Amino acid sequence: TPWSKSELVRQLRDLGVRSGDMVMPHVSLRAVGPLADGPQTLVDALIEAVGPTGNILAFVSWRDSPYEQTLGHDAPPAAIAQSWPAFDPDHAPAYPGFGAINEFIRTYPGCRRTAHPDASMAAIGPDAAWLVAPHEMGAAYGPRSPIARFLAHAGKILSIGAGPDAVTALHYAEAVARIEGKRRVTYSMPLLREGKRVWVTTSDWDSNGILDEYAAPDGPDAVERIARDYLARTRVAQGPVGGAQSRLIDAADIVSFGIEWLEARHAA
Ligand SMILES: CN[C@@H]1[C@@H](O)[C@@H](O[C@@H]2[C@@H](O)[C@H](O[C@H]3OC(CN)=CC[C@H]3N)[C@@H](NC(C)=O)C[C@H]2N)OC[C@]1(C)O
Ligand SMILES: [Mg+2]
Repeated sequence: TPWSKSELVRQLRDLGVRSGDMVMPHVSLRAVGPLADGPQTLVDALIEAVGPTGNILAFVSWRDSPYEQTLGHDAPPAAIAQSWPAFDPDHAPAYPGFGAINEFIRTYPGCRRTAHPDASMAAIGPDAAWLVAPHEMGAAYGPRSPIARFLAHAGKILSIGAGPDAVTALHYAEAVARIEGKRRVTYSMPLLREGKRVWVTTSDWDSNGILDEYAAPDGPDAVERIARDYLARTRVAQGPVGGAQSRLIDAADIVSFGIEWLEARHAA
């Protein structure tokens, strides 16, 4: 029979989620299996698990981000520029390919949303406003991003049946890693500034592979290779959440591991 909220809360407590914790979930709902009231039951359990003084941060992005449509141009192509919707943080659906749970997180009453349309983060809790801003274009996952502040706030990464490729915080490791040959990308996003639609073009680190050898689509990335090597070497709390094998990862520790991992393999 489908998992109940209190059952999930018990599993999260066993895993090491505490009242006051700041948690970043990565969830495969197919692994979890049927839920009493659908995905909201797990959203509710995470909110109950972290308590009223805890916080949830999620990488939700945007269903309609014009990423591929502007990549590699110094300006949005005319047909894109002339009609694309402005990013409206309180009305933009999450990108479905990063987990169906993100649309439930981001529509939760009181949730905050970062202003980076492609890297958009969602946060719930007393620290949500501090988490989500600033989030400038050009600072998607590195210093000054919500990922950076999460790492400075004892964040835990909660992987719920998700693979080692689904660790967005490791992009911070890619951003600051002192290695040669790091790829950069240029794209354009449409923000709303004082009700006016404004196209902004910026450059950031390539989040589809920080080095040439990691950016092949067929095709494991650096995140997957770092996270798997880390889990092979580190004691990490493991156990079920629903039907999904889950991990509770110290975010500061795995990112610090990732910096050492990349810099040891590539010259400074
Ligand atoms: C919303 N628009 C998107 C645009 O933001 C960008 O998304 C990337 C995203 O691909 C990438 O996840 C890939 O990581 C890898 C291999 N590299 C395995 C899984 C891949 N999905 C994210 N990193 C994670 C999840 O750690 C960063 C994100 N910035 O490119 C595609 C896009 C759909 O257009
Ligand atoms: Mg607090």
